[PDB]
Amino acid sequence: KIPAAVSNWKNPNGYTVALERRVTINDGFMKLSEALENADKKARQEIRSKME
Amino acid sequence: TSHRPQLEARSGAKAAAYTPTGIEHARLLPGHTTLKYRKFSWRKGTAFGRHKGYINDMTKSEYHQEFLHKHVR
Amino acid sequence: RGAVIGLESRLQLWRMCISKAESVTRELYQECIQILEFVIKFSDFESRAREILAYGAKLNTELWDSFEIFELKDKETYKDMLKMKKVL
Amino acid sequence: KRLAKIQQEQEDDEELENLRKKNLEMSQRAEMINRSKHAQQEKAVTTDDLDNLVDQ
Amino acid sequence: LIVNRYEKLLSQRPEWHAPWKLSRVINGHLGWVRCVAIDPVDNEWFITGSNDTTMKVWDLATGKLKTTLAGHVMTVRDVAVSDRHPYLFSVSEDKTVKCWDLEKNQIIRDYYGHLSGVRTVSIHPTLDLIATAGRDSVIKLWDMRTRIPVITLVGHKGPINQVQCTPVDPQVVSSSTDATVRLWDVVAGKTMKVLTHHKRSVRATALHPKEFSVASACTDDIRSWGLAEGSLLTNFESEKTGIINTLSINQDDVLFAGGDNGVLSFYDYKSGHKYQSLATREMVGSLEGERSVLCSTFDKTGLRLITGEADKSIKIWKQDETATKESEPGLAWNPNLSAKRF
Amino acid sequence: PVPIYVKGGVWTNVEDQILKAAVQKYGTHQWSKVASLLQKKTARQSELRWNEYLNPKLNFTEFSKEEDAQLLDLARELPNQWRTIADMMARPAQVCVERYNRLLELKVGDINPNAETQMARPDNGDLEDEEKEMLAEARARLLNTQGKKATRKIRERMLEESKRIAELQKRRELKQAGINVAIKKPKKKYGTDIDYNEDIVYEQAPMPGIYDTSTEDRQIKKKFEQFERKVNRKG
Amino acid sequence: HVSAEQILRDVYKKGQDILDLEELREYQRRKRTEYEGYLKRNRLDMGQWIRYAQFEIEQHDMRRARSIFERALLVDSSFIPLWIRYIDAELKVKCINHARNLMNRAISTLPRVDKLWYKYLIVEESLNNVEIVR
Amino acid sequence: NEIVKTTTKQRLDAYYDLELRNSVMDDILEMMPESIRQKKARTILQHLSEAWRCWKANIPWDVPGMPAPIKKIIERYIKSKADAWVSAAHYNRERIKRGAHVEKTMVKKNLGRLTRLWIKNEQERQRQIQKNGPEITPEEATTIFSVMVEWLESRSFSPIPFPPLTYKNDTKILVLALEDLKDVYASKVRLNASEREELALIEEAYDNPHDTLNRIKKYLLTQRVFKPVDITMMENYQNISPVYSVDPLEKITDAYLDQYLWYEADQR
Amino acid sequence: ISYDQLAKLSYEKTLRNLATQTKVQKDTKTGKITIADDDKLVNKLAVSLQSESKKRYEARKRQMQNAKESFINDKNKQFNEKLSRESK
RNA sequence: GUAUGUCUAAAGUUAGCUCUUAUUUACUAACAAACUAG
RNA sequence: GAAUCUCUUUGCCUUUUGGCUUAGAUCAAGUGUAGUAUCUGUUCUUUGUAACA
Ligand SMILES: [Mg+2]
Repeated sequence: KIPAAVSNWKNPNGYTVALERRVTINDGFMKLSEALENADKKARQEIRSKME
Repeated sequence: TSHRPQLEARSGAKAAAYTPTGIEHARLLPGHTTLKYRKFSWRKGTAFGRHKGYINDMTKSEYHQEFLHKHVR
Repeated sequence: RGAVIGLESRLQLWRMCISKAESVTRELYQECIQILEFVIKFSDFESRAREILAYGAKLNTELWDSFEIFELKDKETYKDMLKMKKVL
Repeated sequence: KRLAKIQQEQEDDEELENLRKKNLEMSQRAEMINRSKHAQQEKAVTTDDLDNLVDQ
Repeated sequence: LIVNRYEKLLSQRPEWHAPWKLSRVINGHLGWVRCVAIDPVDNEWFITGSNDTTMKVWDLATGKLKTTLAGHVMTVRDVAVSDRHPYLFSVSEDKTVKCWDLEKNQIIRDYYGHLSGVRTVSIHPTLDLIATAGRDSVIKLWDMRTRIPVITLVGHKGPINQVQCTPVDPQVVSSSTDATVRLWDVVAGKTMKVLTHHKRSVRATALHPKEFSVASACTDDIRSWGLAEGSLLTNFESEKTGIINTLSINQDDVLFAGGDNGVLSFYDYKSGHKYQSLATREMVGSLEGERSVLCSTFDKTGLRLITGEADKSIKIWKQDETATKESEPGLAWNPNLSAKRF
Repeated sequence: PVPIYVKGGVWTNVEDQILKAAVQKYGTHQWSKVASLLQKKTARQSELRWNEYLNPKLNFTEFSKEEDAQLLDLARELPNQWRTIADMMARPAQVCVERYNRLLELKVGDINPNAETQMARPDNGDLEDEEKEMLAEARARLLNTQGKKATRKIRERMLEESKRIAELQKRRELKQAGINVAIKKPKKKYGTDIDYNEDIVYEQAPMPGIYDTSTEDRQIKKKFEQFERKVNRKG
Repeated sequence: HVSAEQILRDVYKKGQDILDLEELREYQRRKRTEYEGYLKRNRLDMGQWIRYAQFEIEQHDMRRARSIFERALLVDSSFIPLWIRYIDAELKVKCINHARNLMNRAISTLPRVDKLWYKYLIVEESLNNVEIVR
Repeated sequence: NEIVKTTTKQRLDAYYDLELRNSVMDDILEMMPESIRQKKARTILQHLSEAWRCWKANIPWDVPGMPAPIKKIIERYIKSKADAWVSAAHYNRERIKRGAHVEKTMVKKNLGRLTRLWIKNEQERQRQIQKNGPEITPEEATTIFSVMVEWLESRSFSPIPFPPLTYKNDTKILVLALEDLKDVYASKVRLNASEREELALIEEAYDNPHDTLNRIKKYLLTQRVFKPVDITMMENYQNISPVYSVDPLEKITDAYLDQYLWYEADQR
Repeated sequence: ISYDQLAKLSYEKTLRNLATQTKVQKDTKTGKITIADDDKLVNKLAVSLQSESKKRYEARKRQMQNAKESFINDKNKQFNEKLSRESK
């Protein structure tokens, strides 16, 4: 029971139609951003140790 | 709706029923008139260094990526 | 089987199944729920419990009661109440 | 006069109108009213949970 | 009387054939191979016309390229290498039938006159004419000297898929999408015998090389025809096989049948028995729809089998010379009564 | 005046509904003809109004505890990638920005950066004359189904029927008059033009069968001649 | 109250004799030029063959309508409603010998189609020719 | 009267369409059971063409209720059309770069084919590092950040501040960022909607500098979701080049931020 | 069901319609078969086929009459009815 | 402004509502302040 | 007990989307006169009886 061929780009006979007929992650980002936060903490621990 | 897809082809029965006109074409001039027959220390300051096939899809291929990195700069 | 493959009659079958479970039981209950209030009953029996309650809510007067019971058995309770309200 | 008509019919569109700012602030006020309702209901839920936990 | 026919089938037994397994994959083309042709004398090479317009001449013993024949501009649909001429007739859908002089590897003759795209060639093996037919539902015979459409063949309704020529009348055994395998009289220009036993488009007719018969293939029914009168010889088993693209007939009565579903089905041609059903593995990055076996041929000896599939590959299949009648007996011989195909 | 220079106006309800009645007819990619309806807006802003407010497939509803606790983890993970967080949530980007800003906790003449996401101003019966004109032109253009070649063919076939009934009107006057003049035949456009009254249009009488024929051809010819006399007297 | 159903409902709402024989001859000329024009460009719309042949049934000339159904069978003989309507066409004009030639053709063409057989069996049922049905 | 037209270079597209379309319709009519074609034979192929546009837009061709083998055969035939289309794009590209006779319309067609292929490779290249990866390991990222902290503290680099409400050189940075924008629009005549709209934004910024600076600093604070970027892919006959047509409201504050970041990087 | 079964059921329906209602010569040379067909049976079949055609005609007009989601002209509401029937 | 399309008796075929009236807006014009077409 | 008429549901689609490419491509910078179309403003209305042919 093939559907009745509604598409977005070409409406040939100018039909309007029901609107619905027209129209997760790897872990590695958690591996990056956490590590970057860790490095940022080390940076803030190092530089503030030198600002005393 | 003046432009349409093809339903069936123009059949050669309709071309076999027409009587021909003799229009000696530029390519049906006699040529190749013989049929051939067969027989029968300085790098330790940095942070990186040595001290420290085929797939069927054409768009996803290796050559196409080499192509697009060659021709979009 | 009866509960599954079988309105009054169906209800009776369900009841029988429940009884059997009470007397594997959990599995039976789950099956009953799938087949079909039933969800609420299952939740009550259980009383994971929270999850069951939530499920019951999704598939409401008795639901609220069930939620309350779950809460009893504070923040969580409040959240549940809020959810119920939203649903309503 | 031409530039004044331009600065009228342009800047009626690409400015937040006082009625448009009123409607947007009314929608934000209804959102804050629903948030205040949920916050007061959460406070009543916490007080009711404490009362019924010490009561039941 | 039907019970007598079924009992007389179950009385007889099929012939054993050696099981086919794959031996060589050729992955050269930038498009789908649409027909495969092999030289009927030398077996030094076979040419596979493909959708990237470039016919490629591959090598049987080594699997190498040797040349590429790229005179067309459209999809090369059929390739037919001559038996007694050093020619190579290449139907494409350029509306052009081009002759390739194999002593030169050049286009020499261009047969104009087709009304639409052409699908198949059929070199009449004991005369100097070729049989080209296609979408325009009419077979044009072509004298190879004068490039004239000599005899038009009127009577097919839809586009014509596969045309085969025999040295004795029916000299054109053609078949179209109107489910008719027409047997043609080349002299009279009339269909001597119209064979209407198929249901859908007969995409495949293959000549038996050692007996005067033609196998024709619709979806889930492949049927062998005796060309002496136009009689059905055997309705093959072919249950739930799929859309059959091409057939090919061994000298040793092994009938290939490539399906669009990726399945192969080698048939005992005498008995109609299905004995082996392969699953053509797709390439490592193909879609599942590209398992289809578009075209095939045998070796002149028949011990090889060449298939062009739609995954831009060419596969070679050979028999198991180490299997016996008791080792790999093939599928079972049991004719089905629910089908009337027996 | 028509200053149509800047177009970023605040989305009213009537433009919102005309875009909803436009994407149904035209579609998700044909936006110049959607912006032809809306006399105030662009095609980029219409496409943004679509993909951020008027597309029903992405969710505007309130988020669960799970979605808040994973959106905080995403905004730590993917820091300022709000279109990426929008793709992961399958949710509008500015809505997820507003939800993140609510989880952590613009004057009149200022040009609104982000008007095409928030809301739509309701029009409680106060349809402006600009709104009446633009809405009437929009419902004029949504009726434009046939092309102008089909429109001129309906026009030409109407002219054929009008000329034909005028010709029959003139002939009926001259026939009540008594002047016996027959109808024109249409001109042979091409030299082998077929006139479909003289002969059978293509004689394709059925192939002869085993039953005898003429006894009902006589009935056919008799009934046809009685119909000819009846058209001669009634029509 | 400017919702899209109102706009589309109102754009739906916005979108909406023979005296003498020679006049009927001009009517047939106009109408046959029309239908042969829309059958010359497309010879595969079988409903068009059906309704032009049914038009020429309404014009009561039967050799024309028989020629039109036979050319329609020449195009696609496998289309069963074409057969059934041409059979019922020659039966409405009370011509059963023509219809028996027709349905013998419809049987010898398509034997493995049930409805041609069953309709011929119906015609021989209500004609009460039992030995024929045998 | 039987003049039949051979397929020259005007009819590769149209006759290849008729070729592939007849092939696909014969495949469906072979596959489908007992259906006599009157109207449906015309319409299934629309799905085919829908799928081809779904292949050109790289949208997943998901149609609800389509059978499995019909979806399979439409996917493999649009992959065949894709293979011929991509190989024709390569053949046209190395036909232009050889310097031979290439049609103007074939150059514009080759622009369109190569930008569809470029955005398709771009979407796949975003989508892989969406699905797996990303390619940078955490240890690489920490060493990058560590050597940047080490450099920026070895140079005693004070960070660039946010531009204040009363920044000293502010209107000069603004008139530089707007002379950067009017340098495009001093000589040209043909102006579309977006160019005319942003030229009106520059003229309105000249009419009000202080409202413009407050608009820009408000957008630098609060706005984190931005209007999209059109690309247009202008042609250089060795290599196409991406041309990012950014939104008209965005380029004023981005040119301001470019001027401010370069001036505050060169001061520090 | 299918065209074979539907032809079978229409044959059974037409035999039910007859149930509610209820020689052969040849020449020598031509060989054409003259069958005696009674005029009451001939025009009874004719009136029956015209009554079936008019009954189907009026029932099809009854289906044409009904109009009750989003459409511009008549063909469009038919196509939207088709999409509503595809949605199951 | 082209393409292109269409019309053109000299010749005789035998018996709430209905309304007037003005402002505004939208699309069009080789109409105006020697030349421009697919 | 035999059957007709009217409804309800199901099944058949019944005026039921009939190609392609670079989404095929690009989008007012006036006025006056006129034409067409629409809104808004304005005024009016609610038979017996007798004789003769
Ligand atoms: Mg032109």
